[PDB]
Amino acid sequence: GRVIRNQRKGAGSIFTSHTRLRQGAAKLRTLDYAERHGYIRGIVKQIVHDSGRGAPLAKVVFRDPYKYRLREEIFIANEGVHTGQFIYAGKKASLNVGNVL
Amino acid sequence: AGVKAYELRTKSKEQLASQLVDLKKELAELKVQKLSRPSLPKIKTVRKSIACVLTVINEQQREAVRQLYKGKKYQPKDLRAKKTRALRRALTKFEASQVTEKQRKKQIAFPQRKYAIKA
Amino acid sequence: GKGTPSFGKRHNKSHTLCNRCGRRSFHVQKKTCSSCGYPAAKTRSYNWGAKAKRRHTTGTGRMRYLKHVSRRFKNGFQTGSASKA
Amino acid sequence: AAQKSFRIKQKMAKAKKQNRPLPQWIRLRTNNTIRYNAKRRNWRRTKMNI
Amino acid sequence: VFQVSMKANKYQIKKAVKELYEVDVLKVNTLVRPNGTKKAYVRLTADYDALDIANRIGYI
RNA sequence: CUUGUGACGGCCCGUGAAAAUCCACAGGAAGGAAUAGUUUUCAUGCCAGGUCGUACUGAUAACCGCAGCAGGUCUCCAAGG
RNA sequence: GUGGAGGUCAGUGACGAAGCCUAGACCGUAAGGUCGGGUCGAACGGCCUCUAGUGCAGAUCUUGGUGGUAGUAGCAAAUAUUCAAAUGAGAACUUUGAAGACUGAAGUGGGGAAAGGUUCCACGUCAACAGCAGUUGGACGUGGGUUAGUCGAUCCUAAGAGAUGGGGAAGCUCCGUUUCAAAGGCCUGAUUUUAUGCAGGCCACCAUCGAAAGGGAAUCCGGUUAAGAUUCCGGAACCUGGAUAUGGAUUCUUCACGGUAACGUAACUGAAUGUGGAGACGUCGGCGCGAGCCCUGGGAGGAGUUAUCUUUUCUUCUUAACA
RNA sequence: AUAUUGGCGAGAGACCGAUAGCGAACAAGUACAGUGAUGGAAAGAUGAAAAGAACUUUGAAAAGAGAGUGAAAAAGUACGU
RNA sequence: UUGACCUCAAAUCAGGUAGGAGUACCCGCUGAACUUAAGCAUAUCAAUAAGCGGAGGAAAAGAAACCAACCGGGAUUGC
RNA sequence: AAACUUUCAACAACGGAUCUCUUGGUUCUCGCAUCGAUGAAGAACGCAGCGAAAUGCGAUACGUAAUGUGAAUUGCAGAAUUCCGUGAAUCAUCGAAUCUUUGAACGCACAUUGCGCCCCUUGGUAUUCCAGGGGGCAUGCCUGUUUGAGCGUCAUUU
Ligand SMILES: [Mg+2]
Ligand SMILES: [Mg+2]
Ligand SMILES: [Mg+2]
Ligand SMILES: [Mg+2]
Ligand SMILES: [Mg+2]
Ligand SMILES: [Mg+2]
Ligand SMILES: [Mg+2]
Ligand SMILES: [Mg+2]
Ligand SMILES: [Mg+2]
Ligand SMILES: [Mg+2]
Ligand SMILES: [Mg+2]
Ligand SMILES: [Mg+2]
Ligand SMILES: [Mg+2]
Ligand SMILES: [Mg+2]
Ligand SMILES: [Mg+2]
Ligand SMILES: [Mg+2]
Ligand SMILES: [Mg+2]
Ligand SMILES: [Mg+2]
Ligand SMILES: [Mg+2]
Ligand SMILES: [Mg+2]
Ligand SMILES: [Mg+2]
Ligand SMILES: [Mg+2]
Ligand SMILES: [Mg+2]
Ligand SMILES: [Mg+2]
Ligand SMILES: [Mg+2]
Ligand SMILES: [Mg+2]
Ligand SMILES: [Mg+2]
Ligand SMILES: [Mg+2]
Ligand SMILES: [Mg+2]
Ligand SMILES: [Mg+2]
Ligand SMILES: [Mg+2]
Ligand SMILES: [Mg+2]
Ligand SMILES: [Mg+2]
Ligand SMILES: [Mg+2]
Ligand SMILES: [Mg+2]
Ligand SMILES: [Mg+2]
Ligand SMILES: [Mg+2]
Ligand SMILES: [Mg+2]
Ligand SMILES: [Mg+2]
Ligand SMILES: [Mg+2]
Ligand SMILES: [Mg+2]
Ligand SMILES: [Mg+2]
Ligand SMILES: [Mg+2]
Ligand SMILES: [Zn+2]
Repeated sequence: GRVIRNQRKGAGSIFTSHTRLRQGAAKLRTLDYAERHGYIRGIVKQIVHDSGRGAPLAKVVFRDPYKYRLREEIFIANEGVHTGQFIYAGKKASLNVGNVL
Repeated sequence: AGVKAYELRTKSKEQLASQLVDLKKELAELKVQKLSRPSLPKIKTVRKSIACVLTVINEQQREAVRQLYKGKKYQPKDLRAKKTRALRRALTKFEASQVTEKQRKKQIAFPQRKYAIKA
Repeated sequence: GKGTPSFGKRHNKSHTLCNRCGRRSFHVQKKTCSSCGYPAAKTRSYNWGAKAKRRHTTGTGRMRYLKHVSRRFKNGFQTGSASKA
Repeated sequence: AAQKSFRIKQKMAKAKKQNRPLPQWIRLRTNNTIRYNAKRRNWRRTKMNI
Repeated sequence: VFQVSMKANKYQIKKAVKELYEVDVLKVNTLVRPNGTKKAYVRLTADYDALDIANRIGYI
C-alpha cells in the first residue's frame, strides 16, 4: 500500500510551520545572578500581535548589568499589563501582576 | 624570408628587444594593408619571425637562470626533469642500492661463484 | 488538455551548460551536472553505461599532453638536445 | 533573450561563423570527397539547444 | 575605430592609443561585435584630427 | 477617464518580509587661538569612474506544440459617439 | 546448386572473364547443366576431395524500393476585394497611385519579461521552401549593424541551498550552519638604522550562494542611422571616491548666533560606546488635492465643403532633468 | 613459470565483403531526438589521365540540337556494371 | 624572577606528499534478481550482475602453527 | 473498327540488385610498461592569404626552437634566393620552448567572462585613492624552524 498521510508529515517537506511573520521565540529572561539573588526592573515597550499565536507578545527592555547595553526581551503578555508599566523580575520582586517571582 | 635563429643567438638581449619591437611594428602596418589588397601572404613570415625572436629571448633567459641555480639543490620546478609523475617519485639508484650491514657481509663472504660442470 | 495546450508552457530551462563538460545538462536548482557529475570531484560514470563511457573516455579528446608520452618513452626520456652529427 | 549572459553570447559568435556554405576552392583539391557543408544549421528547422 | 583584444579594457585602450599614435584620447566606447570580437570607439581631443591620423596609419 | 497622493473609515482566532545601506541624537576621549589659528556636513576650484547585456520578434509566421498548426504563453499605455 | 580450402586440366580470358536481358536452341523425369544473340570491361571454370554464416513465398518477418486506389479525398473558420501604371520573358498574388473595407484603444497599434539567435538592414538573386503562384520573403548568396560613472547585472537579504569545526557511514557520501572551535580585524599613536614588530586600547557576528518583477547613489531635452541610442552628437545636470587651494564662517568669553515658543540660517569641532529614525510594507469603501487625457471659448496660421446654408468642419499654439 | 575484449608496437587468418564486417571502410559517436540520464543513423566505385564538353544554333533561363574530348558519353560530376 | 620538560596550537614558515583519469587482467567490501526445480519458500542461478574502495606491468601468494601416516615428502604459482 | 485492359519483345524511364574491386572491421599470435598538483584525461573559445568540417596548434596559435633528409607545396594566388646550401618541404625525427579560459582545479565564487587580499614596480602633484605591468594567497598530512598556550608540571629564585 501507499504511505499514509500521518507518516508523510514526519519528513517535513511542506508540513513545517510558517514562521515568516513571527516576532521571535517568546522566552523568559535568562536566569542570572541578579534574579536568583535580588530583582531587576523592566519597561514594557510594545504589545504586539504574534502571527499564528492567539496570545499577544510583551516586548520588555532590560539593562545589562555587566555591559552598557539595553538587552530587549520578548514576553508573553499577561492580562492587565500595559505599555510603560514597570516589570520586576527576580527572587526579591514584589508580588504583582506581570512579575516573574 | 624572415630572420633565422642561429644569427640571433649571437646578439644580446637589448638588441633582441629592439628587434622585437621593430618586428611588431610592420606586422601592424601589414595588417592594415591586408584589408586593402585582396591577399597578402607576406604577413606569415613576419609572425614566424616574431616567434623565432621570442623563443630566442626566452632561451637566453632560462640558460642564465640555469647557470644561476647550477651547483645547488632546490632548482626551480620548470627547470627540473619532466620524466613522469611516477619516476620523479621513484627511488633513486643510490637509495635503491642501499643494503644493511648484515646483508653486505653475506654478499662479500658468499657471492654467487662462477662454476662449470664438465669434470 | 494535457497535450498541445500544455506544451506551450515550456519556457524555463531546467538545465544549463556545464562548466566542466559543456553539455547543457547542469541542473540549475540542484547545482549538479547530470552528465559528468560536476561539481563532484569524481567524473560520473557507470559500468552499465557502456556507450556512455565510450563517448567520453580517453581518446575522444585531444590528448594535449599524453600524445607524446609514448614518443618520449621510446627515446627513454632523454634530456638535452641533438649535436649536429 | 535580449538580456543575455556573456557565455551564451560567446556561443552566439561561433554559430554565426559556422553558418557559412562550403568554400568553392575546396572543390578543386585532389582526392576531395567533401560535397557540401553537411553540418549546416538554420534557425527555422534546428535549434542549438544551448 | 579599432578592433581590440577581448581581454583589454578602456584603461589599456586609452593608454595604448596615446602611446602608439602620440595622440590624446577624449573618451573610449567599447562593445562586443556579434562575431565575437571587441570594437572600440575612441574619440580624440579637438586638438587632434582623426582623419589626419587615419591616413597617417595608412587607411582612408 | 487613467493614475499618483493626503486625511480617514471598515475587516480579521489573517494585524499583513528581512537584510544591505544612510543619517541623527546621547556621550565627552582627543585636539584646539591672538600676531595667530581652527575649521572641508558653506561656496567655488581638480581628476577618475572598470567589467558584461544593449539589434529584432514576442506570435493566426521570429517562443513550444514534428510545421509558416484556428491550440498554449507574464505585463505596461487605452481617443470620440 | 552456393561461398571459401588442398590437388589437377602447363583449363578459359581485353581477338573480351564475371554479371545482366532473350514467347532463340540442346540435354536431363527433376533439382539444374550447355550454346547462340545484345550489354559488358577483368577476372573465372571443369574434375577428385575438404569445409560451411549454403538453397525462401509466406513468419501482422527486417531493410530498401514501387504500385492500384488517383490526377481521386481534397486545398471551404478568422466579412473583401477592384481598376490603372511600372519592373519583368512571364503579374490574381511584386511596387506605386486610386477605390472599397476591417482591426476599433481588455486593437490586426506602440513597447517589454521567458524563449528564439542575426530572423534586424542593405545589395544580387528564385535551384529547393512559402501544400496555387511568385519578379516577393522570416528563403538563397555576400556584407553591415548592438557605444552607458547615471539603464540592468554586479551589491543586500527572503523561502531555501551550502562548505568549515565536528559527528556518522565499508564507501560513493550523510547530518548540521553556530553547532562540545584556541574560528579576527579596527583604528589612533611611536620608529623615523626602517620597515613595520614592539606602545596600547577596541570589539564578539563568527564562510558562501540565493531576486535582470523584492531593497538599491546619481540624467534629461533636442538632433542624427539603411539598421544604435536615457548609450552616439549638441546643450544642460547629478552621484560616488580621492587630492586639495581660495573665499566664506568662528576664536582672545576658544569649538556661532537669533526667536517666549514651536523653530530659523551659508557655515557654525567631537573618538570609544549606546539609543533612534529611514530602508519597511495588508486589503476594500468613500472624500479632497495633483498630473495627463477628454470637452470647450477668444485669437493667431494652414487645409477641406460651398447648387444652397454653415462668424463652418479638421488641424498647430509645446516646455524635460536639474536649480 | 601465471592473467590481460585496456594502452603502445608488430605478424598473420580455409574470417566478412558496403542490408556483410565494429554503431562508424566516408568531416561517426557525426548529423539528428529528448529538459535529462540517454538514444543514434544513412552515406564507398566516372575515367588511364578531366582530356569535366572549346565553338555554332534554338530558348528569357534551366537546357535541347549540333560540334568536340575520350578506347568507350550504351562512362557527362543524377557519372563502373 | 629566570630556565627547562610534557601536551596542545599558529604561521602565504623550509621542504615535500595525497586527491582525478583508465580500469581487459589484479586485491577487497557490498550485493541482487530473471532462470531451473515442469508450481514454490531451502536450494539453484551466485559467493555472479550492478555499486564502492585500492595498485602494477603484472598484481596477489610465497618460504609451513604444511601435506601426510608412507622406506615419508617439503616456499609460492600454473598445466 | 478505335480507345481501354492484359501478355510478350526492343528502346527509354524509376530504383539500386547482381558481378567485380576494398587505406575498413573481426579473430588469433608475439614484444613492451609509459597518465596526473613540474597541473592529467575531458571541455569551451580561438589560430591559415583565400577554411565551414576532419586533423594540427594556443595570442610564439594548421605552429616556434633543435636534428636528419636534401629541392619543394599545390586548388589558386603569392614567395623565390631557398638551390654546389647552417637549406624548400601540410617532410621525417624531436631532447628546447610557448601552451588562451577551464577542468582533481588550488584566493572566495560561478546561470556572473563577479568580487577580493599581499609584495615589487610605473603613471596619475600619493604608504592610504585610481589605473597599468610582474609575482603570489586551497585542504589534509609528514619532517624541521620560529612564535606561543596550559598551577599539566619541574627546577630556580628572592
Ligand atoms: Mg508554468
Ligand atoms: Mg525548476
Ligand atoms: Mg557596454
Ligand atoms: Mg491599474
Ligand atoms: Mg485600514
Ligand atoms: Mg538596443
Ligand atoms: Mg534596441
Ligand atoms: Mg522592439
Ligand atoms: Mg505582444
Ligand atoms: Mg505585441
Ligand atoms: Mg517552432
Ligand atoms: Mg521475360
Ligand atoms: Mg561476356
Ligand atoms: Mg578497370
Ligand atoms: Mg543461414
Ligand atoms: Mg521474398
Ligand atoms: Mg512455405
Ligand atoms: Mg509484410
Ligand atoms: Mg477534387
Ligand atoms: Mg475542409
Ligand atoms: Mg488596461
Ligand atoms: Mg527583413
Ligand atoms: Mg507552392
Ligand atoms: Mg515556383
Ligand atoms: Mg550539507
Ligand atoms: Mg549575492
Ligand atoms: Mg534586484
Ligand atoms: Mg517588500
Ligand atoms: Mg534624474
Ligand atoms: Mg530600434
Ligand atoms: Mg553627452
Ligand atoms: Mg552666523
Ligand atoms: Mg523603521
Ligand atoms: Mg519652466
Ligand atoms: Mg520537442
Ligand atoms: Mg563499355
Ligand atoms: Mg559504363
Ligand atoms: Mg520454476
Ligand atoms: Mg516452466
Ligand atoms: Mg511462477
Ligand atoms: Mg561489477
Ligand atoms: Mg607481490
Ligand atoms: Mg606480500
Ligand atoms: Zn558536466
